[PDB]
Amino acid sequence: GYTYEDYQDTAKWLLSHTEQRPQVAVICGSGLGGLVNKLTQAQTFDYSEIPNFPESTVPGHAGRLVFGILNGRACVMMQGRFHMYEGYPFWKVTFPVRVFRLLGVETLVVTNAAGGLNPNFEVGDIMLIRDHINLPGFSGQNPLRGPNEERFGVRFPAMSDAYDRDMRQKAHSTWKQMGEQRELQEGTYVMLGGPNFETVAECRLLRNLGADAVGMSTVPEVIVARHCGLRVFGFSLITNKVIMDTGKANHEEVLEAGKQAAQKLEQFVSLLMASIPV
Ligand SMILES: Nc1nc2ncn(CCNC(CO)CO)c2c(=O)[nH]1
Ligand SMILES: [Mg+2]
Ligand SMILES: [Zn+2]
Repeated sequence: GYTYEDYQDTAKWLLSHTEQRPQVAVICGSGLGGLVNKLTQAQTFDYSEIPNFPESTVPGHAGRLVFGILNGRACVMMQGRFHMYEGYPFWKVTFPVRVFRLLGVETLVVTNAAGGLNPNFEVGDIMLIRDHINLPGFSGQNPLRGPNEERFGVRFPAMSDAYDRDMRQKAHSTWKQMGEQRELQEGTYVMLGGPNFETVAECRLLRNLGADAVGMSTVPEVIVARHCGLRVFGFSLITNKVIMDTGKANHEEVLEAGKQAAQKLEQFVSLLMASIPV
């Protein structure tokens, strides 16, 4: 797909169009775009004006790259992301992650809306991603497939420690300072292709494999991020309890859930920003 140079050119283009030099990158999922307000000294670029960038076609994804200061911390946010079901191969879905590494970003925060498989989860819950299950990877659909680019990372990167332990600990401390009634959930995220929603037999199956939440994104990004050395932290906004007995999922409802949790996710991410090291 892309050559090392391609990533370089896009990085140089961003560096020369804004004075902002982000240390952290945040990828906002479906209905999580609101995080971009409260960003101060913001600078926005539409994905379409940035050389080599893909386009967001899904409802709820603005398709804008936003630079700014969040809580005394310089960062860059993807208001909208890319999904495999849209038609993009993983090397396109993850293009932004390598660009961020080339800008000097050290930490990546991934976020998404997902279905809750763990029966103890409630709509509106926030689940820290402690680990993931990459179903597409089982069959070979992987962003690292093909010749390896030594300049980014190694041929066989390990994924067992993908989700930084210290940041997860910090997220737990930050949450207690918020005095929330609900406790911070934590679990395994499983990714499948989409775009259709799962059947009851599929959900039972996912749950029995040890999954706590299901979605159609994020995993490709974490993989590429770990491959090029970025520290990674992530969470799912539980948008609905999945049906396990023989209603029905719809995107509008997931977006609605995102609006309702806006105040909560915004303060949570703001506070969290003051806890990133380096
Ligand atoms: N039952 C269920 N609830 C969900 N909430 C979000 N997603 C992730 C899929 N996200 C799509 C449509 O919301 C847009 O990226 C899901 C899902 O796959 N299943
Ligand atoms: Mg400015
Ligand atoms: Zn210009």
